[PDB]
Amino acid sequence: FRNNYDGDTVTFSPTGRLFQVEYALEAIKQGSVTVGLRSNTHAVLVALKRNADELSSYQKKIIKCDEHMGLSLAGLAPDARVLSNYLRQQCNYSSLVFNRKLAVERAGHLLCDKAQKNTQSYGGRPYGVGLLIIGYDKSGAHLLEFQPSGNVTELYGTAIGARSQGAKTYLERTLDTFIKIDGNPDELIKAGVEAISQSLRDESLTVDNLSIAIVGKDTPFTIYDGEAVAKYI
Amino acid sequence: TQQPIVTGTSVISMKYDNGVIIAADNLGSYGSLLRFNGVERLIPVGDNTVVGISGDISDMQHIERLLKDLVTENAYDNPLADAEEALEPSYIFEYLATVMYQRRSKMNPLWNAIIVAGVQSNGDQFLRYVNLLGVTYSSPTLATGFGAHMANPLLRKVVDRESDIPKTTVQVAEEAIVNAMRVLYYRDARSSRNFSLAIIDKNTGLTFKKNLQVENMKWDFAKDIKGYGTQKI
Repeated sequence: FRNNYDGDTVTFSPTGRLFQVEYALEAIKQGSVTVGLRSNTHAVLVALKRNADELSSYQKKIIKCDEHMGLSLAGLAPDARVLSNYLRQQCNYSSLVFNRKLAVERAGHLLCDKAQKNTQSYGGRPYGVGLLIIGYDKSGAHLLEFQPSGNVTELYGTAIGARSQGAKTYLERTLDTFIKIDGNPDELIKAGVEAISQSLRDESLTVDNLSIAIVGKDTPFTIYDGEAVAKYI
Repeated sequence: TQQPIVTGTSVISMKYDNGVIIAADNLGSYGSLLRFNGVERLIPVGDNTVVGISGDISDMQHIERLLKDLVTENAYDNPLADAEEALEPSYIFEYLATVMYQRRSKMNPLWNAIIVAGVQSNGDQFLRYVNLLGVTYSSPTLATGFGAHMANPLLRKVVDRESDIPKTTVQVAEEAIVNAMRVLYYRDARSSRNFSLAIIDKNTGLTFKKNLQVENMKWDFAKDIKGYGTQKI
């Protein structure tokens, strides 16, 4: 068991499991925590960036995909780059060909299908990264959770990475409050920072440690780093 | 590269205060042979868009099938396919424009001139032209073929600039369209008496009228015309 059935993604275990996919899932858990949440007017990403040394920079975890869509990552950053690039192209294709901003729901379906092809063919490997996609389209604010198994889920709020369960239980309690935060971006970010801090343990949220992103009704997807997020610590 | 065999003549259109009107006759010509008399050259897409097509009929039927596929494909994994994520006139057009320019760039055009008439979700009128060269343009009145030479002059007397649109009613707009179809029946040798007319109104929706005929024609003066100069009887 396990030993014999985890050599490649093309092999089912005797209980119907896909261990290579499950090992890829484990790369996300080792990844640094990031939180997503939304109301009816805005959607917010908050991420805890990780460094190597005190001499090193903090690995950026948020990537803009279009003016109305973007995502945060936990796991293999190179794989997030590939998937975010694909999403950038799909968003771009929709605009050029149909003059239409891509629905966040359709973006989720496209990621699912792209991840799935890597879980059924020989020689490849699953993607070793998880993604939280936020956006504002023709049906309002949206937040998605992408796992490299191919499973994509629309949520009000969630978290991924190490110790992400803390932030997730907080949001699960705070649900009725933060969903009502309409027409107030600062207050949604506060609720996102209070959630991300639930997953802390090692350190405190410093100025070059924290990264935040916001998208909404009259707000293009925009990333905040450094002194721009000093007012939230 | 090709040559058109079975052809449709003018497509004419204009916008009015609350929407757009578009008309085209029911003829499929074969050179100077008036071959087919039951050809519908207005293609409705959903409840908000009508595409009028002139030129090669074999290509028109191909474009017709592309539009049906667009509706099908749009409804896939789309819970809001008949609401917020339904097809807009602008999406239909941009898709067609893309195809028309790519085909001309491959030296293998769809040998047509297309007018997409409709109403966007926000209530705005949509009226835009595209043809075998991939050339696009918008105007308060649009027409293809002979309609460009004879209908536009008459339709522009009603709506000469943007500011004439809110002043123009459905009744006045429709009468102007119907008069233009009579004028084209007088002077276009590839025209038919029978035509279809479509109104797309931001309040009253899509009104499709089939089996219209040119009426109230002036011919009586012809009896007084004898000879070609000097002949009296």
